Amino acid sequence: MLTLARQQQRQNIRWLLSLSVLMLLALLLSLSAGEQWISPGDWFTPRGELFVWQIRLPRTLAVLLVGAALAISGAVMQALFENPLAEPGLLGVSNGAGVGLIAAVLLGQGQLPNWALGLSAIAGALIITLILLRFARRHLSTSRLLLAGVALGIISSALMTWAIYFSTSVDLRQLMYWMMGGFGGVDWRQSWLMLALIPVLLWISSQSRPMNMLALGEISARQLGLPLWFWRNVLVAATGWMVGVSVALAGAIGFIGLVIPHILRLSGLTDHRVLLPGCALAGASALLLADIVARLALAAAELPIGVVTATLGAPVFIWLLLKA
Amino acid sequence: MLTLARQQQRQNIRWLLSLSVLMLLALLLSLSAGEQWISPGDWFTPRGELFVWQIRLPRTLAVLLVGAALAISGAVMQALFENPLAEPGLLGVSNGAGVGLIAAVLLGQGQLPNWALGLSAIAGALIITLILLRFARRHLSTSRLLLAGVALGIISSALMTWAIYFSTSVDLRQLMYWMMGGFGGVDWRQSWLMLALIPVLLWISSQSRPMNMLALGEISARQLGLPLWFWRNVLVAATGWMVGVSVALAGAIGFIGLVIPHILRLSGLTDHRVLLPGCALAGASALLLADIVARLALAAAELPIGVVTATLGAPVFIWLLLKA
Amino acid sequence: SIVMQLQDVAESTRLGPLSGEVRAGEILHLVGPNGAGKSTLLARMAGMTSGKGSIQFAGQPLEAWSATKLALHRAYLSQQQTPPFATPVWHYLTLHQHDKTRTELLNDVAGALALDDKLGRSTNQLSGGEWQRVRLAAVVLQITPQANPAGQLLLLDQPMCSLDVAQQSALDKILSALSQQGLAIVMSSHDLNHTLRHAHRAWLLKGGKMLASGRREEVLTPPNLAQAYGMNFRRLDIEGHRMLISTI
Amino acid sequence: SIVMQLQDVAESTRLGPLSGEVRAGEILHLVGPNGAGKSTLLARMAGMTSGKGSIQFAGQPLEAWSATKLALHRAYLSQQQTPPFATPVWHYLTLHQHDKTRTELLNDVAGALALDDKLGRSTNQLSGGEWQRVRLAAVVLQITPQANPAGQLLLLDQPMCSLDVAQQSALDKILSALSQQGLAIVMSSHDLNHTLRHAHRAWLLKGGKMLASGRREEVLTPPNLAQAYGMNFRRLDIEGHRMLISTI
Ligand SMILES: Nc1ncnc2c1ncn2[C@@H]1O[C@H](COP(=O)(O)OP(=O)(O)NP(=O)(O)O)[C@@H](O)[C@H]1O
Ligand SMILES: Nc1ncnc2c1ncn2[C@@H]1O[C@H](COP(=O)(O)OP(=O)(O)NP(=O)(O)O)[C@@H](O)[C@H]1O
Ligand SMILES: CCCCCCCCCCCC[N+](C)(C)[O-]
Ligand SMILES: CCCCCCCCCCCC[N+](C)(C)[O-]
Ligand SMILES: CCCCCCCCCCCC[N+](C)(C)[O-]
Ligand SMILES: CCCCCCCCCCCC[N+](C)(C)[O-]
Ligand SMILES: [Mg+2]
Ligand SMILES: [Mg+2]
Repeated sequence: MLTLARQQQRQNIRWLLSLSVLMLLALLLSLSAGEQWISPGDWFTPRGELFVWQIRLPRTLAVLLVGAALAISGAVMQALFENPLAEPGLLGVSNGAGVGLIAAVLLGQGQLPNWALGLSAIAGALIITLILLRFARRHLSTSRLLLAGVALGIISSALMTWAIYFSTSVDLRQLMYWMMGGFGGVDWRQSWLMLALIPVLLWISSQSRPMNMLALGEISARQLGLPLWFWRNVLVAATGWMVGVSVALAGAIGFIGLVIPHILRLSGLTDHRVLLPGCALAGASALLLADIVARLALAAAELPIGVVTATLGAPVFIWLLLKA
Repeated sequence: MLTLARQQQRQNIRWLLSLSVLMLLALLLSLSAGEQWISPGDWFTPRGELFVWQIRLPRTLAVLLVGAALAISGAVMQALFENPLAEPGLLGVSNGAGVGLIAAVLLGQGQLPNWALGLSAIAGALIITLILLRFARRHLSTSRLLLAGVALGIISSALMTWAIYFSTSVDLRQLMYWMMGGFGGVDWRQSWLMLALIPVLLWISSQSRPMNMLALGEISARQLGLPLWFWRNVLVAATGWMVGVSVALAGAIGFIGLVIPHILRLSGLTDHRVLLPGCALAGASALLLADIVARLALAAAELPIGVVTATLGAPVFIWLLLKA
Repeated sequence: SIVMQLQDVAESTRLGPLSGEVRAGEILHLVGPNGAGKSTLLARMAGMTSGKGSIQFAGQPLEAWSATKLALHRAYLSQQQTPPFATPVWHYLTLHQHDKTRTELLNDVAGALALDDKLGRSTNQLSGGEWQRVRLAAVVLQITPQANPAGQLLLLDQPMCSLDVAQQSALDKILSALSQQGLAIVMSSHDLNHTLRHAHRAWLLKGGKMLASGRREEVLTPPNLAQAYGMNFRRLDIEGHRMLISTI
Repeated sequence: SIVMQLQDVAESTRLGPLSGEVRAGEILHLVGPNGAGKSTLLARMAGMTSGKGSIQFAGQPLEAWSATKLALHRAYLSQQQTPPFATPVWHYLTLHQHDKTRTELLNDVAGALALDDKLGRSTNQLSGGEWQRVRLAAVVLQITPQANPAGQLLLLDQPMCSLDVAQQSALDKILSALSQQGLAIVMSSHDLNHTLRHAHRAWLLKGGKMLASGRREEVLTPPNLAQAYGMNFRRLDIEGHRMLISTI
């Protein structure tokens, strides 16, 4: 090389620094925002362990995690399927978690101890992803595998919509909070899910090299020494697990794992060693903001993230393609 | 040598004959199936003149029309944006029509004379497609145009969801029938719409050549004498017109303009000279079958097409990629 | 009989300003190093691009031709093109014909490049050379004077690469015949010997600018070639073959 | 000193059954018409494909190498490849290096193919030849004996096409250098004269089968070439060049 490593490395580090600082500020923002603004001064008062410890601290944390997860999953899939519209809830995994949830309610008669439902959601996701693996191991072309996945998702939609037809315990709003996402009822009880997300997130970020190789030809990558038939399976696995836990934790969340990686690329983040971490911080920040604006935007009740997320994101999004 | 050119012609005509014959049978099917099976013999009785003339016949016709429109629109977009997931309700037009509808109810206070609502839907569709044209005329690369279009769709979603929040006449059943499609209340009163669909359908089907040219390189086509910047505009226009009338006529209908053209291609319909008419006849039958299954499947009421469509289609769909 | 005429054609720092002319029945070769800007000039000549300078084609200017009439009097072959999916050769070829009526033509022209047996095969399922021949045959059918009285120019960007010796020779015959029937043919060639043997007129280019132009034998002189490529070159004439050797 | 060894390698009706060997410091050329199946055989040799027959590389058979270990002792260059979007040259190159520590090497190797000034450009924004040189440069860097003591084989599918004369000469020097440092090199070539001048051994092929194999001088004989391509060919030798002419 000439000097390019310094120019590009320096601009990369500046980007990541900015993104992380934004995320921290969003953290303190949500840790204080709500019905009653609690300035850092009064963070240890009795109105601090209730509003800033057993309430916003785990919800905000879960938001950062799920946002990071979704955005990374986005990046990965878009690069695996070689297609712009690759989202995470596009192979049915997001819908599979739902079928698992309802299966749990109905079967369990609705007397489960809450967490049993979260576990079922993870199970639905795992089922689907495993099926997906059997469809990929057959050496099917990516073009065909994707289609097969879309189709799985289409089946699962029709499957969970039917189970809702018999359930007596069909709650009117819980459906809308589950199908547009929300962290309203998220306490430390969900701590296990938050743990289950961390390792996979870390690991998948470290994996920039093989994604930089996938960015070339299928063949150039095989030749440079990548095991495609493996990495494809791994990626689908990791993605499905992350989407699975996210849904088990907050429900079906869109927009993030579609736009957040596009926006980053449109701003010139091509390299994966900067895009993978980029996606995590931006995804986490975007979601956090959408949460801070979905819980205290309507004195009446709590909006679902699938509203505020798109409501603000897409306007801003057009503003970036329109000219920039 | 050159028996090949002719060989494929014989197989083409056999396929189209099969599809059309299937479509006729579907026609007589719905014309008789229902609450009370009216055999073709008793079609002139007073029961025939009320059930098989001002009830099933104009509803069945609309269904054939919309099904053909959706599937063709699917094929056209998938080949225009160079992408398997191109659907019709993907550039917002489907959502645009909705925004127009609601705007109509709220503004009109909810005293409109029905037909005014259809016009509103068509208006929403035109607004969007018009915008899309301004985004294309700027010489934007296909990839960028698609992304911007998806983004318009996301905005319209977030807009349409807000208007439903300030409306008294929000019926749960009517919302679900409009957002998953339905021909429940379709009389001869809707005849004008059925007309507005016909010419564009005919016209777009005659247009196989330029699409066979799009099927090669952007550049091979430009040099062979295609005006891309024109055809792109035309296609977006036609597609928007068809989707618009379709939504104004039956609501949001998915699956068809996504699966019906993929399936046709997997069975080896590559040439557009056969795929465009193929898509119309197949698209018409699939939709027609689903209506015959959504109006007499539940004694209680009428299911919405977005259920039965995916419910039967996806299982069968997987069955064709699984092995075939 | 001048079919094409270029004046002050330019494009950024990748194609300096040129001006030449293309006569009706002369095979012109565009020769020059990587970075000479042959593909650029050729694409511009094809009307695929707009920009600085102006060029006139058939007594009318390019910027005044419709993409459709233009594809009647001009056929262009880009340097690289990817084959379409599951598209049978016979179809790809017949898609370039203005007169689909003439099937005997498709058999002779496809036959010359040895595509007889392959008419029924899909294009994404060929050798590199085979596909390249398919492209060449399509573009010929699109401008063949035996079925198109409107055909005049025919641009070709390195259409000889990946073709075996025999096929190369066959194409030489084909283009020879088209040029004899009064059809301009312009193409880049990195095979100097081939230019010396088959081209009528040449255009030596370097760094975007034009170094020498004219009779192929007055252009490909060891001193000119020494400026363009940067290396000594000896001419030789054995048994009447006029080859070109390099002193490396 | 045998590095590669093929026995009864076959693949459908596009590559009949062959058996040969690849020596340690030697340049082997694959010659033959379109449809000879050079690209298929080369791909097989690279481990990109499995099928009939068995071949052994560095005392072990291919169907037993890790995708990662193989890319240490073998570098392969597919016939045609599309450049990645907005991927700067320097990045593409450094992505092929096993030892990113060595930057001098990247400058020497990229410099040889005249990529000094172009290190900062995106790869989808080059001439055809320029890109081709970028590919050639990466594959050399991946197997450069000056930074990889595991590097042995090096396959190349027609890597000379779209390269100008000068560049062709430059790559020739490089491959000669690698071959002298104990590195096998196998590649297809449609330029008989070139093979005659630079190849150690050749493998003449036709319709999938092997016609002749051995010294470049015992393989490229006018009757052999007459069987493979189907045309008379005369030999001639001036000042020590042994050229090859065709009687068309
Ligand atoms: N997309 C691009 N953007 C900017 N510069 C470009 C682009 N494509 C090519 N160039 C430059 O334009 C010049 C001419 O390219 P080109 O017209 O292909 O020359 P050429 O004679 O065809 N070389 P070659 O194809 O190897 O035989 C070169 O210096 C390229 O670097
Ligand atoms: N996808 C495919 N399906 C069927 N046959 C194929 C396919 N690809 C190539 N072939 C055939 O395989 C044979 C040899 O292919 P290939 O290995 O590219 O030969 P080649 O020596 O490289 N010819 P060339 O690239 O022109 O120098 C030819 O007869 C082709 O028709
Ligand atoms: C300003 C820095 C933010 C603090 C970082 C938060 C990490 C909290 C982890 C503690 C786990 C809480 N606990 C023990 C109840 O599980
Ligand atoms: C085979 C994997 C087994 C995973 C099951 C793990 C159960 C953890 C969930 C218990 C809930 C934690 N709790 C009770 C504090 O809420
Ligand atoms: C191929 C099937 C053709 C069916 C066409 C029947 C359409 C006639 C409709 C006329 C309606 C007149 N009206 C409104 C008084 O009923
Ligand atoms: C804006 C130009 C077109 C005008 C739109 C209205 C024309 C068709 C609507 C007529 C309604 C038909 N019908 C049967 C209800 O009377
Ligand atoms: Mg070029
Ligand atoms: Mg080849």
